[PDB]
Amino acid sequence: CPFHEVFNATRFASVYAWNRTRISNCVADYSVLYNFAPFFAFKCYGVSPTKLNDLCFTNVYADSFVIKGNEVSQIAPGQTGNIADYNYKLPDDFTGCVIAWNSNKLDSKHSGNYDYWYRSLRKSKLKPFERDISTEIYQAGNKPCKGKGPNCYFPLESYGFRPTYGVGHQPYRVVVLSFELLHA
Amino acid sequence: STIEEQAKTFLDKFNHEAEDLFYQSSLASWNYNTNITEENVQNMNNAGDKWSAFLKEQSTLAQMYPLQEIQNLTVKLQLQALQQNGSSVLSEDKSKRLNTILNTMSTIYSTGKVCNPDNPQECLLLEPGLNEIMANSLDYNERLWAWESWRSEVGKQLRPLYEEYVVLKNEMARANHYEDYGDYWRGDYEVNGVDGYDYSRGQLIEDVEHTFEEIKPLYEHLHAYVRAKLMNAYPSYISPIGCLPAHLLGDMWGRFWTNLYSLTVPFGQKPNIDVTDAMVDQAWDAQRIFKEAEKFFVSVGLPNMTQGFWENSMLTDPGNVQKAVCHPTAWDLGKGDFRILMCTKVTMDDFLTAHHEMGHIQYDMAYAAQPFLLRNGANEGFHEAVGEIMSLSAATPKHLKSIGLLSPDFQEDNETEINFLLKQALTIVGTLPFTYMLEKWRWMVFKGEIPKDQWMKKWWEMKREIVGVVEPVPHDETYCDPASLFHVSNDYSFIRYYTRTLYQFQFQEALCQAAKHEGPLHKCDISNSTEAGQKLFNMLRLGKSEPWTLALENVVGAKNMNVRPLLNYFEPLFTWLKDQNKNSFVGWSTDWSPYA
Ligand SMILES: *[C@@H]1O[C@H](CO)[C@@H](O[C@@H]2O[C@H](CO)[C@@H](O[C@@H]3O[C@H](CO)[C@@H](O)[C@H](O)[C@@H]3O)[C@H](O)[C@H]2NC(C)=O)[C@H](O)[C@H]1NC(C)=O
Ligand SMILES: *[C@@H]1O[C@H](CO)[C@@H](O[C@@H]2O[C@H](CO)[C@@H](O)[C@H](O)[C@H]2NC(C)=O)[C@H](O)[C@H]1NC(C)=O
Ligand SMILES: *[C@@H]1O[C@H](CO)[C@@H](O[C@@H]2O[C@H](CO)[C@@H](O)[C@H](O)[C@H]2NC(C)=O)[C@H](O)[C@H]1NC(C)=O
Ligand SMILES: *[C@@H]1O[C@H](CO)[C@@H](O[C@@H]2O[C@H](CO)[C@@H](O)[C@H](O)[C@H]2NC(C)=O)[C@H](O)[C@H]1NC(C)=O
Ligand SMILES: *[C@@H]1O[C@H](CO)[C@@H](O)[C@H](O)[C@H]1NC(C)=O
Ligand SMILES: *[C@@H]1O[C@H](CO)[C@@H](O)[C@H](O)[C@H]1NC(C)=O
Ligand SMILES: *[C@@H]1O[C@H](CO)[C@@H](O)[C@H](O)[C@H]1NC(C)=O
Ligand SMILES: *[C@@H]1O[C@H](CO)[C@@H](O)[C@H](O)[C@H]1NC(C)=O
Repeated sequence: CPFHEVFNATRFASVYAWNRTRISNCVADYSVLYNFAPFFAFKCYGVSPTKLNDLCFTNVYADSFVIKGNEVSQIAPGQTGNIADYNYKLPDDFTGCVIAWNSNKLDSKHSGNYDYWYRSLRKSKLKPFERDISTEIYQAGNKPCKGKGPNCYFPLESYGFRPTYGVGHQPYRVVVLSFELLHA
Repeated sequence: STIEEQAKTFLDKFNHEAEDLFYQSSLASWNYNTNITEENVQNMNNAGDKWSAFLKEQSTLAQMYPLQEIQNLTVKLQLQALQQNGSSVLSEDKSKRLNTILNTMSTIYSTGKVCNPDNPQECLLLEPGLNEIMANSLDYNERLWAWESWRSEVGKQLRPLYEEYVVLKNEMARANHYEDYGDYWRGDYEVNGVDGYDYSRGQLIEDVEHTFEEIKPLYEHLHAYVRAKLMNAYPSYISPIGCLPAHLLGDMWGRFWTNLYSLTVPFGQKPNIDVTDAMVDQAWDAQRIFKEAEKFFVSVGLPNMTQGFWENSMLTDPGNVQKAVCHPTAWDLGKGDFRILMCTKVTMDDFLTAHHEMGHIQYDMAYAAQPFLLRNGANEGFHEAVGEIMSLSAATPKHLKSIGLLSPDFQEDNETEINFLLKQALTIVGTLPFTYMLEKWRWMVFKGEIPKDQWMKKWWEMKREIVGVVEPVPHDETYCDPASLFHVSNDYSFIRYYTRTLYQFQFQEALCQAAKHEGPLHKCDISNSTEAGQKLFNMLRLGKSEPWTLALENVVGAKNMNVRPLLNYFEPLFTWLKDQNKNSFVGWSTDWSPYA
């Protein structure tokens, strides 16, 4: 299966607008996952990593995004933070694997890479696997909001990635493999 | 959608933007200080201006969230940090004039020079020239010449600027709802809204005075001891009953008595502990010194240094091509990027400095998880107090033997311990009356208790009463002695050094209790002993999120400043000095002066 087009890609999508690619009608091989990078984490919740090649599923989805290292712990069932609540949320009943690796050598620039955006302000919590790519101005105050202003904030913020930041603030590329079973 | 929730949203946005702009400013500053060049000057100034413009805009926006409705102390503290306008409260003309005065004083001090009598071509700068004269020359007249020349040529240029400075700063402080600028400085210690931990600004004055009185019995004996030794150095210039001449104390201002050690050595036939030769013989370099400091911190239970620290720090002198500021500093650039800027040489002093600056970096790391505006010490004196306890522990003979620099069979005795303690007393105790008297003088000047026409008259009386130092020559009101010191000409708070010193010992004693140490406190080594590390860490990680009185209680078991740990540290020295002075007068008269 085409796992290399997800793990080995020029640019990963922003976490506020994560890339969900569907893999179906194929024969998967998960040993290749260990040929792309040393990993920060390779954690499976509903499956055993060493048994991945013995299971059959009707669809597997690969959710591709970039987050901070200190935010890697949020890509898990039951977690909170700006990402678990406003960018990418997993269901509590989750079958899949969360794979994350350090990408400091590819995404950081000395001037700062500001092309990776995340959501910090939202009206309500996201539902599992819900995506929202709206750029409407968030109204924090009671007055009607017309553009940016005193209590009017742009809901997205960019991460400034620079090669000299500490590990917790370097970019990490995360791929979440969700295994779905239906019929056939 | 109440005001508190809007304030929290505002602060979250502030913290994100502030971290990005702060990081850019701190990195540009780093690049300038490690690679000095005009392009980096322009980059430093542009990032600095961007940062200042950001803070001014955010401060203006912060005025829309009154603190009266806010219940959460963390939010209230962050808003207090942003709402104060400072110099922005002044009119445009007064603000430019105040910045002009501050820049003028900095320029006059930094480039001030004096010239040798009858030799206009041979002129000395404060550094290295006059400082070298004041520290190493034993010729009474040369020391007096350097003293008077600095006070006349520089003090008389700064006096009218200090008068205008005091007026403008008091106007600013009053406009910020402070009684005077003295209260502005003392606001750093204010606690308001935490039941049982509150601390008023005025209370700081009272606590300092009480701790000073407790210290007096120790200082009076140290002073008397030094006097006797100086009598031998200057047989015709020092009265057995009077104050010491100010120019004979071993520094330009008498801030420290560390340079008098070579005259006052208790048992001069024995050496002090100096492990420089051991470090040279073992082929040590800057990298090993920092790695050993790292081992010290890891041993106590604190985290390892990051990879970025080892790759980005500048630990050695770059050389003759790339210029750098060789002034040891610990940098926290934000967003996990920690660095030390030092020009490390193989000497015991740099070994201890490495522990001091690592002591600072560990502190910066501990509170990195706090909101941006709270990433500082509990107050101005905690950061250095932590660094100093790290230096203080690293210096003990037990440590040097365990790391392998002091001979395994070296035997400590009481004469060595006394020589060590006197050196420490000259650098730690001899500076406390100076700091107290100087800060007290400025407080009385800003408050308005000392009229301008008596600024120097009162200055010298206080110096004689508190410190025991008398001017060698009279000075009229055209001089400005206090402004001859870096921390007075420039707008800095000097009380940091008195308060910090007491904290240094309060922490060290408590840690020694955690380590189950027995015997004299000055020999205490907190290596290993992970209980002491955890005890300190629990305070270090708090930053400014808690009142300093609680941050202190969490380590030493008290909610205020004390002096007992300091007196216990120097206890055998006090006893020895009392014995040495049995045939000498202890205390001083304020009527005698070299002039009369
Ligand atoms: C804190 O604990 C550490 C151990 O975790 C202590 O370090 C150990 O100190 C002993 C000496 O007391 C070292 O043993 C000696 O090693 C030299 C190596 O050349 C050998 O020639 C001697 O015969 C002896 O075996 C031991 O190696 C050393 N351990 C480590 C891991 O470095 C440390 O001394 C304790 N702190 C203090 C202040 O004592
Ligand atoms: C003050 O506000 C801060 C948030 O700015 C609160 O801290 C949060 O507390 C909850 C408690 O469940 C934690 O889950 C959050 O992770 C904390 N967030 C942060 C950013 O620290 C704090 O508890 C509030 N304090 C009071 C007294 O209301
Ligand atoms: C400096 O800070 C004070 C508060 O500490 C600001 O005070 C308020 O300013 C608004 C205008 O922006 C006035 O309407 C309020 O009456 C002021 N409140 C008080 C307590 O007087 C002040 O504005 C700031 N400085 C400047 C130059 O605006
Ligand atoms: C701190 O970092 C060091 C590397 O700088 C870690 O590795 C140890 O380094 C010492 C250096 O003398 C070696 O002797 C050890 O064998 C190394 N350990 C291992 C497991 O290989 C050290 O473990 C780190 N310590 C902490 C507390 O994080
Ligand atoms: C992945 O992202 C790229 C842009 O980076 C986009 O063109 C592509 O369609 C995305 N793929 C999926 C499956 O959404
Ligand atoms: C990833 O792609 C690069 C080219 O962009 C290639 O050189 C590398 O070998 C690929 N790695 C894997 C594991 O497929
Ligand atoms: C120092 O700054 C100059 C500025 O132009 C730059 O060219 C040079 O590479 C820098 N050197 C170092 C060692 O940072
Ligand atoms: C050190 O101890 C000896 C014990 O006999 C004593 O005579 C000597 O005076 C002591 N010296 C100091 C400096 O305390």
